[PDB]
Amino acid sequence: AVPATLSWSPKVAGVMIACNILAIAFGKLTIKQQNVGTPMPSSNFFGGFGLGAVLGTASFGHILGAGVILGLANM
Amino acid sequence: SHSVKIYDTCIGCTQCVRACPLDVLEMVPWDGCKAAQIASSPRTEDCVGCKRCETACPTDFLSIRVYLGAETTRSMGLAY
Amino acid sequence: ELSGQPPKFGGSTGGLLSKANREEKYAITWTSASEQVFEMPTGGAAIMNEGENLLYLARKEQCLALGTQLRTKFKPKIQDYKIYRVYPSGEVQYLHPADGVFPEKVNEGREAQGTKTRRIGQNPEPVTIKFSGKAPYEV
Amino acid sequence: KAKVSVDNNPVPTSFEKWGKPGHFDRTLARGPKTTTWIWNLHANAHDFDSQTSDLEDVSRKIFSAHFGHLAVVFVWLSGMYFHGAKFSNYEGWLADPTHIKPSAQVVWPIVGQGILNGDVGGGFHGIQITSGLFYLWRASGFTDSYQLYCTAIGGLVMAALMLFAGWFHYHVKAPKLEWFQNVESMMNHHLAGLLGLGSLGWAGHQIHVSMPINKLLDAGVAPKDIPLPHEFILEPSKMAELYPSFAQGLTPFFTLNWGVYSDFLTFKGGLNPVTGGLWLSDTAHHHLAIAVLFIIAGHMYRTNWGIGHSMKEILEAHKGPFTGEGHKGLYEILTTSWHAQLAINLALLGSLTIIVAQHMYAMPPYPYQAIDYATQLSLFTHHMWIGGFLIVGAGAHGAIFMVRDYDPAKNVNNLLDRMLRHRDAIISHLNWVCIFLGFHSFGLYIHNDTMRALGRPQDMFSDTAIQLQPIFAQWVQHLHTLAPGATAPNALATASYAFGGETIAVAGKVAMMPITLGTADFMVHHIHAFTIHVTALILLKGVLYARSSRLVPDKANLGFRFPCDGPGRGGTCQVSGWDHVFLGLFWMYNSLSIVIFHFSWKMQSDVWGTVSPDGSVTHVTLGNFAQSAITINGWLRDFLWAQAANVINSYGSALSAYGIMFLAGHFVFAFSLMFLFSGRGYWQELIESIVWAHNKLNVAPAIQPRALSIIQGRAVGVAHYLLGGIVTTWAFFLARSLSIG
Amino acid sequence: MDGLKSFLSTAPVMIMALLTFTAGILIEFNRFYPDLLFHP
Amino acid sequence: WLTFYWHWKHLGVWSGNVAQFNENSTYLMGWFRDYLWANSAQLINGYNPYGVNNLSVWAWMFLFGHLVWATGFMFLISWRGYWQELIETIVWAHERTPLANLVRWKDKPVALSIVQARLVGLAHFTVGYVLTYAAFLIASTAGKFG
Amino acid sequence: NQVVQAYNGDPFVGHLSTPISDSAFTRTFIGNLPAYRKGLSPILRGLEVGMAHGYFLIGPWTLLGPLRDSEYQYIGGLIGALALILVATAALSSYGLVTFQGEQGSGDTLQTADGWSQFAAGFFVGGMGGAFVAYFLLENLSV
Amino acid sequence: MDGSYAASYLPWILIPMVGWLFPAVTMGLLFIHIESEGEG
Ligand code: CLA
Ligand code: CLA
Ligand code: CLA
Ligand code: CLA
Ligand code: CLA
Ligand SMILES: CCCCCCCCCCCCCCCC(=O)OC[C@H](COP(=O)(O)OC[C@@H](O)CO)OC(=O)CCCCCCCCCCCCCCC
Repeated sequence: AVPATLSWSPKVAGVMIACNILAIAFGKLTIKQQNVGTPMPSSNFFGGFGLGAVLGTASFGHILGAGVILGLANM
Repeated sequence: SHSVKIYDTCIGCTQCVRACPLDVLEMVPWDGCKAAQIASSPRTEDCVGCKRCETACPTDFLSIRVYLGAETTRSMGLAY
Repeated sequence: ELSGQPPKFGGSTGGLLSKANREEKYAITWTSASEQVFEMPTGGAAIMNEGENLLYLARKEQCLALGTQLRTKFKPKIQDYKIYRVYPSGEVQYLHPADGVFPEKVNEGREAQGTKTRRIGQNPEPVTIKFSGKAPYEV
Repeated sequence: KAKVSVDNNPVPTSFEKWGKPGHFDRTLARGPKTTTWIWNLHANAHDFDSQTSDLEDVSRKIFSAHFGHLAVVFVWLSGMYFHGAKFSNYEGWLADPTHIKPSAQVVWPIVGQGILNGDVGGGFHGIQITSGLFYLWRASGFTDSYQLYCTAIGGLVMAALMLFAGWFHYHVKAPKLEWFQNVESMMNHHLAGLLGLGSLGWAGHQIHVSMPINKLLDAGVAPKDIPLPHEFILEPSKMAELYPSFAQGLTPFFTLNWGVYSDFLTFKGGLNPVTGGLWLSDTAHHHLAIAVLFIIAGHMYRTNWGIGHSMKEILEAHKGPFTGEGHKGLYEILTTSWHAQLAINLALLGSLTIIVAQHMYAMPPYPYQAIDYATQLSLFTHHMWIGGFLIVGAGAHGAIFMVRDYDPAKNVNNLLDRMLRHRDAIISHLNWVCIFLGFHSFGLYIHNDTMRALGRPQDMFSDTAIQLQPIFAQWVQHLHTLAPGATAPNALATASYAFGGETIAVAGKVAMMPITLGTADFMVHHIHAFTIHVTALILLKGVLYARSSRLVPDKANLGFRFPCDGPGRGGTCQVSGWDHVFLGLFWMYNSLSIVIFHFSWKMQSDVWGTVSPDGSVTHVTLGNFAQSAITINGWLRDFLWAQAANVINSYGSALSAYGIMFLAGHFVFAFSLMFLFSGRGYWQELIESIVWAHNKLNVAPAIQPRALSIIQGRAVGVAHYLLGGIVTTWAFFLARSLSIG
Repeated sequence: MDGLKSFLSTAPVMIMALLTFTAGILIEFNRFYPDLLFHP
Repeated sequence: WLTFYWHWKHLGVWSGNVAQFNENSTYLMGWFRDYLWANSAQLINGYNPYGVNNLSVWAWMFLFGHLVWATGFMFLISWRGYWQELIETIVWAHERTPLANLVRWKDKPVALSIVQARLVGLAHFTVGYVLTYAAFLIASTAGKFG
Repeated sequence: NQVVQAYNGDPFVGHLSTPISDSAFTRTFIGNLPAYRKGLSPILRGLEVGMAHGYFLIGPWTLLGPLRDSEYQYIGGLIGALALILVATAALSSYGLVTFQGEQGSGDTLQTADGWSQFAAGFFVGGMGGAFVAYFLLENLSV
Repeated sequence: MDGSYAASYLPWILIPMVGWLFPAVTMGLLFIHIESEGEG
């Protein structure tokens, strides 16, 4: 009775990509300092983010995607 | 209360006076030492007997001694 | 009478007790040049008012410890603090300094008390004064 | 491109100061005049705060000394590995773990101590070891002595590395104070790069090395035929045939199809039937999850890119109505005073060590650890004593901080000020609860003792009489027994069989069985509560009243370590915080002694024993705990006198070294009483007479001998006392546990 | 160096060196001639 | 020391087993095992989970002495200032408690003086010493021969 | 919402105003107790106090005493309660005898020699009454 | 709690007085005397 996980499928990619987008949207409204440290080459496409902010929100996106995918695969 | 006695070997170094936390000791002019001052104990009714004055005396043995006698509220250091 | 605004303090459980209202208490007054913070001898820290400050304590040792702290722990040295004893009947007895001059320095006019005219090795033997109500140092 | 900021060559490397002892202290620098100068020298050495007023220099000294202690620990570990490689029967024990006693110390026969080299099985003579290194090594995938030798060599190399690191990072390139104060970056690196990375590396070791070797070992494969660990890496088919999921490679990992790895990453729970230890797959998933959690946690504090919370902001934002300023001002305290950090870390580490000792025995991780009763008892007692000492040290260094580094100006109406402002209520309520616990716990024992002595067993506090059933503990045990069913559905069995379930037995001995709780367990647990609350009372009174009190209003001006304030005020002996620590050491000793005694007797009486092929379990002491541990006479007769036979009758055998030590323990204790019961004036007068004697013959020493100071006398008394008592208990426990099969 | 020489000559190093020498003498003598209860 | 020597020698004499004392009295472990551990078997069994015999009072007094002896250590080791401060806290607690301020002490409670503490600790110590040895001696001799 | 301050607005008094030491409910409940009630004579105060302090003393000996499993359980509890009340009355009388030998004022009628004597007598009577009524409730038949 | 000696009823009344009555009586008398502020 091991919990059931999913083999890689386009649905998994879409789900966690939605998670990434929502994580970025949430991070833009919550991070106190968003333009400190090493910056992007062209911040216009990143909404005034530095490298740290982009990496943090992307890591948060992968984390939320992993959690959501595993939870959905369980049920 | 306790009895604080000062003998004639005092040299007027004031260490006993400064070490007293309850302000029992004092300095009064004298003529037996270079400093021309000797310690005095005019307020022995406030002394508790912590022996800091004896601890601070630099002379051989002590020019100041504290003999613990009748215990009062002030001597016993009671705040209640 | 005693005049002064109490320092800004939140209070504590280490303050006075029934002895102050039944036996006696003590008071200390001092003029602070500027408002600052000082350690309560009963615990904690209290902000003292600019100008004249008045404070009640339970023992003379606590008042003198506070006075030493005032004299030694602030760059503008506080030298004008006065310590009185407050009786329940309302009588105020002025204690420290005795004559306006600190006891650490010699001042003309004081009378020598408790001074013996002999070395400590010249005290009489107990057997010579036994059955009397005295002690070798007392004679 | 870093926050690194160091000073180059601040302290030259020279040997002159080696020849001038006491160089650090101005008081001891000018030279000795009395013998006290010696005792001060060894006492104020590693107190860097008093030597200099520079925080940066103190921090640099602390960093270097910490490197030194790391080097010492590395030397100790490498020595353990070397002595287990050369002078041990680990290779012999590995083939037959259930018939050969572990042994790694061998004695030279010189004056008859060769009798200590008793037979440990398999034709090997040596001292049986209870440190449990053999089980750790087997669980670590050790099969050959050469591997242990290589580990010892690596440990020596790393110890040399740490020594050189200390020398470089102090005498050559010393970090600046601002570098030391990057607490956010320090926590980031230590939470992620140390705990998370270390746990991930250990999980990798366990999966890629420990699992195949232990799977082969438990399956009956001879230790000499098991492939070397690197063979599994070099030949992945060997790993795949042991675990089929390894045939799928790392593809299921990055695709989040983690269930593929279910065969070797399980949630079994319970214990391995073959060895009696935990499943290695459970530990693998455990350490992997721990690594993931710690690596996630290590990114919390913002360091250099503005992403992450700031500790000062969190501290200053949590403040409520009852606290006024709340946690404001603590950040400056903990970033400028080493003593506060030392206190907090010591308390947490001591509690963690007690947790370790409490959690190892109930679920033994290492193979065959449960089947070796001596190893269980030794490990539990050892780490318990370590934890107790660390907690007492926390209570000490907290008072040290309060005396020295506390500044009232920056702590106005914060949490510390309101500590100092309602401390009297705290101490009074704590004193009341201590007295109440002492009465309603120890008076129960005394009442039972009197009822039994009066021939009234029906009036006792016993399971056959008035009963004090720990209903809450029994209920939580029942809840944890039902956890594998529905509350933790993906668990095969319980976390530990101590809560309940089946009796796991290895060979002919019980590895772990349910531990029921009755009236005796209730009474002993509440006795533990009473002792712990009393020790907390002593240490907390020491910390809170360190600055001053009603009796002494300027205690902080005297310092942390002063003997008294004189016979005034009726007598002011032992008012410093140091004396509070000295008093709390005894109470910690008493509490830990009761704890280890309870553990030992309960384990012997209701847990350990032997299993017959019929399935019946015969315990070591035939289950006399439930009926004897309710009276003090029961503890005296059925525990001390009864179980001391194996140590008193140890003469003429290999266990004789214990019996000797047992008597040794009974000696120093008594010796300590000649420091604790007396004072230094009498000894000073006696030394005066002896000095006259040595003066008569013109042999008087230039260094004038003086009797020990009051603080030093108390310290010597408590030290020799604890040494004697702990040595007594250690000898008793070892001689008892090495004789109950 | 001079400092190393001075450090080696401090009291603890001297007393422990003398104790080690004496202990070695006694242990070796008892290795070669044990059970010496009296002069025969 | 004196009484232990006398008692062990005479136990050997009375039982006729002088050999036990003669062999085992030359090393301290024999004193520990053949005298203390051996002769305590019946004393501690004065009252038992299974019953009570006539030595019960002696076992109870044996434990009583082992307790008073330890109690003396509290006065012998811990000194005045700690208890004085604790009494300060207790005085504050009593004075601040409602329904208890109606009752006040006639004499201000203070901690025992230094010399008084030494005397009290020595008294508890000596009483425990005497009671413990008397109980052990009487119980051992009564069980063996009485 | 600084609900915790000094006792009676006096920071130099060793006490603090806390939600249980100076709350309005606390003062209202305490002041209405028989000891602290307004206008009550010491005899009536002692009677009222002894009522409860003797009523609640029937319990422990009844449920745990040596006769707790006997036909005489409640009688034993009653006897123990009565003896303890007698000892308490003796202690109260001694305290009143030794505490008010100085001045005999009138600031508090309870804190006086005559007032304390009346209080102790009322306490004795109330303790007897409370113990007896508790026994009457608890005892079955035996009438 | 009976005995076969002559006048077995005596300890039934004597022991309580020595146990409760006499101790309490002297206890209170001494307590009153030591706090008697009549003189000095
Ligand atoms: C809609 C999306 C979704 C869905 C359907 C699920 C569904 C599920 N998740 Mg899940 N998850 C999600 C999103 C989702 N998750 C996200 C976004 C994350 C990232 C944060 C996670 C992270 C996550 C973890 C880490 C775990 C799950 C688990 C589970 C499963 C069991 C949870 C449960 O109720 O049992 C548990 C029910 C309980 C009552 C247990 C709660 C009691 C705990 C142990 C107390 C812990 C106290 C703790 C120390 C306090 C915190 C301290 C400090 C932070 C203040 C369940 C199928 C669990 C699993 O794998 O189950 C097999 C599991 O371990 N999820
Ligand atoms: C990943 C980064 C990292 C790691 C692993 C550590 C680890 C440690 N730090 Mg630390 N530290 C770091 C970053 C790190 N620090 C940063 C960035 C700062 C500046 C803010 C500090 C500032 C600092 C101070 C001020 C102090 C420490 C101390 C310590 C030690 C505490 C003792 C201990 O845990 O025992 C466990 C011991 C071990 C696990 C032994 C490890 C031996 C070496 C040093 C580990 C090297 C591993 C390295 C990653 C290469 C191995 C990888 C691979 C080849 C296997 C510990 C070794 C204390 C100390 O003095 O120790 C020296 C101390 O007081 N740290
Ligand atoms: C990580 C642990 C740690 C660290 C770094 C420190 C650091 C420090 N402590 Mg601290 N302490 C600790 C744990 C720790 N302590 C614990 C656990 C306790 C409780 C026992 C204490 C109790 C304590 C006190 C009471 C005092 C300090 C003091 C000090 C300061 C240096 C003075 C000193 O002790 O050196 C000198 C060290 C010694 C003289 C120790 C040598 C003698 C030991 C006791 C012998 C031990 C015998 C051994 C266990 C067995 C040998 C058997 C034999 C037969 C061979 C320094 C800040 C002192 C201080 O105030 O400085 C500010 C001080 O007075 N500490
Ligand atoms: C066996 C020896 C012994 C005993 C019994 C005690 C007892 C006590 N110590 Mg103690 N102590 C001892 C040795 C001992 N100490 C030693 C050696 C040291 C040196 C380190 C200390 C250091 C020490 C400190 C530093 C502290 C204590 C504290 C306490 C008290 C804790 C409250 C308590 O236990 O409940 C009440 C007492 C008991 C349960 C003891 C048994 C009483 C019996 C069961 C009752 C008798 C029944 C009845 C009254 C008899 C009627 C007959 C009539 C004639 C009276 C208690 C009075 C603490 C304290 O002040 O209290 C919080 C405290 O802070 N002790
Ligand atoms: C000092 C001598 C002494 C001692 C220790 C005892 C001891 C005892 N007697 Mg006893 N007795 C004694 C002399 C003594 N007797 C004499 C001389 C008489 C003849 C009048 C009696 C007549 C007597 C009776 C009739 C009874 C006892 C009983 C008892 C037992 C109960 C406790 C008790 O004494 O109270 C009760 C007994 C008395 C109050 C008798 C009066 C004591 C004598 C007359 C005065 C002794 C004063 C003493 C020297 C004061 C010392 C001061 C010191 C504390 C500083 C106890 C074993 C009772 C018993 O057997 O219970 C089992 C019992 O019923 N005794
Ligand atoms: C569960 C097992 C059985 C245990 C039952 C015992 C319960 C007895 C007491 C109830 C617990 C109440 C905690 C509320 C306390 C709480 O909620 O604090 C809240 C309050 C602070 O509230 P604020 O919102 O102002 O807090 C701001 C915070 O962010 C910190 O600044 O703290 C105080 O009022 C401190 C006063 C506590 C003084 C009483 C301390 C009691 C000490 C004894 C504790 C006994 C239980 C010990 C066993 C663990």
